[PDB]
Amino acid sequence: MGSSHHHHHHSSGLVPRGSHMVSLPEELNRVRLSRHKLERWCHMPFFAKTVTGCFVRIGIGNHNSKPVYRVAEITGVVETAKVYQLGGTRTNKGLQLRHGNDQRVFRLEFVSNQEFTESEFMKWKEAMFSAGMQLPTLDEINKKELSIKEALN
Repeated sequence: MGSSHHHHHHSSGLVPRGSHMVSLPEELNRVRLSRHKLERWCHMPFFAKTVTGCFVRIGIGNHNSKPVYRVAEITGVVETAKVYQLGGTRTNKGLQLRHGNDQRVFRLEFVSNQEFTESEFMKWKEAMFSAGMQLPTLDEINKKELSIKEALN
């Protein structure tokens, strides 16, 4: 039909249909994960795969003067040597978020629950651009948003 079996022969290639690239924070908002979602998936099984590729709204700089939030791509879940206090879950893990090429671990607690903006998107865009990394395609976004609904439901 559409998603029927696993079509995985992608070492490199040209994706059809969602062949264009995400240039809207809105599409990044459907694949956007908030800490609330992470919180509820915190106790769940291997969600790390599902969240990998999806984007989270992390705030870096949000503490001093202006609420600075940026788009960060989730690159897996790593463990921390110290469990933190979050909406009541207790977890010693984090995701490896990435802004362009900024691969860094952030705790669920630093994550936003608000929506993305053009300012945030463009800032991530400049990070990816400055990294030489390409923006994701709408196919990926589709696969992520679909994976999201399968994770929650």
